[PDB]
Amino acid sequence: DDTPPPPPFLAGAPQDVVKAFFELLKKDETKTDPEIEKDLDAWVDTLGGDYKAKFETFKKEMKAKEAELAKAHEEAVAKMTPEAKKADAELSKIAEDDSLNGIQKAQKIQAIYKTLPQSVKDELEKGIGPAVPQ
Repeated sequence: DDTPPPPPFLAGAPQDVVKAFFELLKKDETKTDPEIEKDLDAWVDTLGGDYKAKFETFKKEMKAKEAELAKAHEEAVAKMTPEAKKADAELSKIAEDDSLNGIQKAQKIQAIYKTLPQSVKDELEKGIGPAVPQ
């Protein structure tokens, strides 16, 4: 089938660590490959061992899958709805550079702006829909 890795991301550690890995994994058993490996890597950054090579290769593989998906999805989205272009542009730039944060603000602004007509702006300009029907 198509499922994430069930083994330890940091394969090589003792039973004391294998319990922490499994107890963490049973909570994210229903997540994706990059979503599990992220959480595993976050605590692995405090271990310090050969698992560093698995991190370097993982970050590339994840960034590669995400960037390629985001490129294809963005290409098809360019002929679609305008809000979709904004979301997919954010997803495409972040999928090559996760260290570039703060764009989440402008992505939210655009996503709401495409669904902020003059009707809702005028009804909320006075407050919270002052005596307005369904």
